[PDB]
Amino acid sequence: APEYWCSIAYFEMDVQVGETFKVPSSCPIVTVDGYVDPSGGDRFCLGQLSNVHRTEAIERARLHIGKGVQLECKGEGDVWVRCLSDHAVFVQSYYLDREAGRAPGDAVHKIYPSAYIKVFDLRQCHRQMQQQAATAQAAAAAQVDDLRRLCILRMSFVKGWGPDYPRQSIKETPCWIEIHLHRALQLLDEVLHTM
Amino acid sequence: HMRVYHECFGKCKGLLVPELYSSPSAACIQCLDCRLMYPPHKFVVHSHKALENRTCHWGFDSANWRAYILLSQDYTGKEEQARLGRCLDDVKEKFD
Ligand SMILES: [Zn+2]
Repeated sequence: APEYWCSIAYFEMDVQVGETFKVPSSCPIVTVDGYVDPSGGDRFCLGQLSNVHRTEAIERARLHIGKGVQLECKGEGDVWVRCLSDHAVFVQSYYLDREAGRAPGDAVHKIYPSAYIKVFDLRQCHRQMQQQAATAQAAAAAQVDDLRRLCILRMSFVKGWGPDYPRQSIKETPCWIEIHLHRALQLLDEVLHTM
Repeated sequence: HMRVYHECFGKCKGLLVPELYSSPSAACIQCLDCRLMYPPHKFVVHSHKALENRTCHWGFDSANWRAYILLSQDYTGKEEQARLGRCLDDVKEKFD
């Protein structure tokens, strides 16, 4: 159904660099790195992107996102991350938040070099999405964007962010990307129509 | 010889001394803080007080240390950054 299984938007600090890269379903795996190829079929290259606001300090971090990450869609819409960089990648996913054992959105996950972790489960998302939906339905009195956080992945490239680091939010990191899984987004647009 | 570092459960710096790495278990990296010798796979679980315990670590394999230990940032470009880099690759390629 989804012409593209996800669309990626790159950011350096709080400025979006480049156009949102849309990944086609014909491409399960996509690579996000810092090198040549100024085009991109299954390669979103950050090494040739302009940014007037870029600072020397940001350029330094861009040099370390070597081979970057590899985003892989399995089955209907489950996601996996492969760290091809020499430096860990920091991810933000409700999936890991749980699997880890912590509360909803209350953990930053450090994915190590060469690691290959699953960071998003479609079903768990669809279920959890219906839950909180009906939960809000139950707000009776007398006399929606909270749901798409579950269908989204945010990951930083060389700088972590959180209680253990000098950065409070991902928007303070030198280079990160926001990922909207389209299939999960459909279910969202379904859990509401169907609600 | 080799100025080395890693960013695992904190970070650490050290000295890789090629001539000492003559067996998988040979402590050939010396912490630049405690000055002790560490086998490549133990050096990777040695950060000094740098802690980092409110972040979930996924996929940390100590055996995957060849992806963890990197050449110091001490960029003196020219052909020393490349020469020492090539010698670091040799260390990695040896007992696998
Ligand atoms: Zn030490």
